Amino acid sequence: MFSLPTLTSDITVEVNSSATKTPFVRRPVEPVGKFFLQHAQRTLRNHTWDPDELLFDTELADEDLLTHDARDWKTADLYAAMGLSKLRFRATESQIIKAHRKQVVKYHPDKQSAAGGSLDQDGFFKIIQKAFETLTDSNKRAQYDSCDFVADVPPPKKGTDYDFYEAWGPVFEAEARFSKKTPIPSLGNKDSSKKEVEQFYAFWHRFDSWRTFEFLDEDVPDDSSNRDHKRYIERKNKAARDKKKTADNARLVKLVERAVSE
Amino acid sequence: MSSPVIGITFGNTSSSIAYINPKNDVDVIANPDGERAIPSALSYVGEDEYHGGQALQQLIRNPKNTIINFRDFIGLPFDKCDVSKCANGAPAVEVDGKVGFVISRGEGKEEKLTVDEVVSRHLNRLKLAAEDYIGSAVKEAVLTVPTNFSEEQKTALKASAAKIGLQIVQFINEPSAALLAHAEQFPFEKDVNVVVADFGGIRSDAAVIAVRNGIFTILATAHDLSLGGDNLDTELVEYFASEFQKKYQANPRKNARSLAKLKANSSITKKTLSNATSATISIDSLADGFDYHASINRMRYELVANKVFAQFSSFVDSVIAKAELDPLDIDAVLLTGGVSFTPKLTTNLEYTLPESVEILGPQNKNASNNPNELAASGAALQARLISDYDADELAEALQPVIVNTPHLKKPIGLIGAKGEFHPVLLAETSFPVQKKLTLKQAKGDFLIGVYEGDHHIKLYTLGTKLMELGIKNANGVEIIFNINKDGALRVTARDLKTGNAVKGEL
Repeated sequence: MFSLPTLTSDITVEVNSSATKTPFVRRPVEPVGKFFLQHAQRTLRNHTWDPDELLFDTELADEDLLTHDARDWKTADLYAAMGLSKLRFRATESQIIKAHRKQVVKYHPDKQSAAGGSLDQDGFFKIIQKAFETLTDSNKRAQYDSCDFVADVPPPKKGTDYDFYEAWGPVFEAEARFSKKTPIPSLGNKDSSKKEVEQFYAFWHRFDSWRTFEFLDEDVPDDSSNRDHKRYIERKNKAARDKKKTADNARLVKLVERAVSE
Repeated sequence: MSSPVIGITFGNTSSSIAYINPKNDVDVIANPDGERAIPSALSYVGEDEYHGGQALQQLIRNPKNTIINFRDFIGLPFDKCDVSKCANGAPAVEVDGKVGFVISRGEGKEEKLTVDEVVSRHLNRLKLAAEDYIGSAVKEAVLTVPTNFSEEQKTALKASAAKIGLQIVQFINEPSAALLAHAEQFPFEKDVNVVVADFGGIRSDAAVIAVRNGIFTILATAHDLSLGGDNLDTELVEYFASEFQKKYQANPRKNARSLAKLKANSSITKKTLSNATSATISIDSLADGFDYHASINRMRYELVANKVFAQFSSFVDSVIAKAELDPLDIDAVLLTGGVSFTPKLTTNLEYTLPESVEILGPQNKNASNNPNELAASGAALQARLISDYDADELAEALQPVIVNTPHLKKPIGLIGAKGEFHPVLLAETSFPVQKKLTLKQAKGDFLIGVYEGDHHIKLYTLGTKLMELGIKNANGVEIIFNINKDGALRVTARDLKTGNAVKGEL
């Protein structure tokens, strides 16, 4: 690991000829390894098999998500992958199953082989595969709902002219999904009573967020580690969790404190 | 429930059995005599038959009816076989166009045994030792061979195992088989190039393996049928002759039985001095009615064996030049075999190579296992993966259209600050493949250089330009090289914070 040339010419132009197979060589390898038994399996096995469907994405909303890696999947948005970019977190469990059954026949790898598509779409299929078990788990979906920054609507811009109930309108439901407390007080209108305003901001001042950050773990405990290495990762992973918990809580406090003055 | 499947490493000097327990780990099956690496020897005392180190005991007493080193005579006729290798054991004769052996059973009757008969009855109790430990019958096994056995030998091993009822379901090469258990116990943090070293008693095997995303491939292999632990043993045989003839004025070389018991007691010191600093020898009735007592340390042993050990490091050097590599490039040297237990052979390899090569051996604090065992434990790992498969699926997985992956001969990568070449996707890489490099400290505007690379005896020289990409005002970037099944090189450069990504295509 070393430094970069860091040049200011900044060209994005390919200048050479097309990629030939003259630096490509083709002697066989030995049938050994767990990754031999999967690399063969893609060309051996390749196993793959209403009002609610009107809420889905008809076409893939993120076209760049198709080319994204199966290994780099944590930065990938699974709701755009599942076809739930409109609803995201509020989709039901049976809706995820029906969305999974739609996308399995649209991007069938044998049909992708029938349509002449490359194996890069099969890398997007491994996104489609493990999104299902992540979103049917009560914990893992809620962990993915805890990091959904796309659904995180920002507060409106300072210095602009806007209606207070219309611009801060959709804002406070973005954290109301993180409320541990039920019922959810509403913002109301201009004719709201003073007691309802006091019952509003006390709910937001004593707010209870269940948002966790295990999905933001860059280092995960491997099973090949020894006993101290699984402990060493965990204290670092907790250190990421509480820092992002407190900073977002302070952000939520600043979300509380800005709405008082405005 | 299907039949249990076990791994077989069949060797010149030792054979070992591995089996995957219901706890999903490797367990070594031992013999009834308690020794894990069962020796490859058969001795007949009348009608009775002995195997293992028990059969090696009658070699000093009944050498004409004790067989040894019968791996290199299988599948090929006698004229291509060196008879003087088993000149200490039973004579090898001409039987049915292949190699056979003359034995003596009870009452002096002569039976003429084929080498095909030898492997079957050797695997008869390799079957028995495995099924007694596990408690259930075995019918199939994965057999590890050196890569210089051709297909006509593999059918003969398949036929001779079918004489007793063993189905050799797959053949795998020993450098490929031994490395997998090291990779399972100690996975590599990066894709590396490694050398498997199999130093047996009578032959030495070295092969260069590129570890590329879990795919194990041959660059070049080397074999020496004359370099091995026998040369370690025979050097001590003339050594123990030296103090014996000066002290007691007798020649132990001129008697075959005296030389055999000297060869037998010298064979123990190769194992004994691998763990201790000294070893002692007490032989009753060596030659001319004389006993012998002496103690031999490590250092005088290493002073004796420095000629042979230099040849062992020279055998490492030739297989690197055969694949045309530089020992700076190679990442590790993996060791297997009973010779690899010797700590002198460990120390020669950091001296004759750069310090960046980590020698994987018994002395290693971070990645060590048993060199006599590491071949068989990889075979059980391949046995567990294929245990879900019928014969039709695995034979279709064995097809040359599938087992042949195209690779990439000339490596690609990133250009450095001083124009040096930093490879991302290295040499010898199969495709499709995608790798991620996190340039977290990258601040400002960057030009990303994608070039082919040329390697010479080692610094990387910048070669043919592939593409160029640039990022503006970036604060942390990731560089991704993506190659599909069609050989098209696509490069993705993504800003780590803003998400601004520039894509290059070729």
